[PDB]
Amino acid sequence: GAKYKKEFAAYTAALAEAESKKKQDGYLSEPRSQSLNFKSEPNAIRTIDSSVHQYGQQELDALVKSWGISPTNPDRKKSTAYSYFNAINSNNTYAKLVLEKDKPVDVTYTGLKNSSFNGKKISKVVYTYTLKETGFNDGTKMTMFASSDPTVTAWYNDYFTSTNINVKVKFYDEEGQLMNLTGGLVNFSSLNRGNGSGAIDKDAIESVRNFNGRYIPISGSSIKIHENNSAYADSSNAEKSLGARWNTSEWDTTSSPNNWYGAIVGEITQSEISFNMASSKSGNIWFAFNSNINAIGVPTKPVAPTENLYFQGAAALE
Ligand SMILES: [Ca+2]
Repeated sequence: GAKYKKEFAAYTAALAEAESKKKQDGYLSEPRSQSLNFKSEPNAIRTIDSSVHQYGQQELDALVKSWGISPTNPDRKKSTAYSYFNAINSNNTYAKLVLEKDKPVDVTYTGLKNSSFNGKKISKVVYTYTLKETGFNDGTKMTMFASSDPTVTAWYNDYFTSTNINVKVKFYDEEGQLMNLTGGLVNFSSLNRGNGSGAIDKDAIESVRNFNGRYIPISGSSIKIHENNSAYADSSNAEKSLGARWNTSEWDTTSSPNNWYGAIVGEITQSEISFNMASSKSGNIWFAFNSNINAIGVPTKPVAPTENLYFQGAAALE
């Protein structure tokens, strides 16, 4: 009725502004509306199938040490790699995984409370992680950590070499039916370049690769589209001294007004979302997958009638 009419007026007006400000810093280069609400799920229930081994803290500590990634390793790269790993492995809210090359692992989240698409409740989300490559050792194993909250999502390691992990994402309704979230906008944020350890190499790169949807570049952002539908910065977005617009600490948070500077938006185009999380020389890499897009002036799509401790904990660990 009147509420929807008012929402429609405001929504179409916002699209006209987004059109007008297309090229302005922080705005979407092509105007869109947001129909996906997948923002925060601190009460999600995480489960992993028994065919997958969820490692204990000390069990994985010992395993990673057996690979040479140890605080008593004389090699500074290896001992530094351990230090980063140890910080994430010591958090009891993450499921601890050793991914094997080309062996998919599902992480299921049920009991979702706050999430929806186009007015329809999202009850379950399933992530599928598949290690594709890593520069570490024989290239067949790497550690990752799955958050209790599916919008905080994952940390992965590269032990200051490189890692490429494929991710599938599938969303389900209250009746367990697969939902097609085509048109929904997702936040590929915090894609740092030049934010590495100075001892090893400053030019660490975090990226999204092989995205099966369509990127919407944010105007003014360091994140550009590349070959194999990949998104990353071409030079440092970490240090003003190497040409970055802001230093990392001035943009790279979930609440910063400049956080668009290291972000791009993804438009979903399929029921099974697919992308690859890729890093080099970063040690620890937080990859959050959610609808909390960093672009300015994106209205919520109206539906016509017929804060978070897991985020805080991850931010502190950065
Ligand atoms: Ca980051």
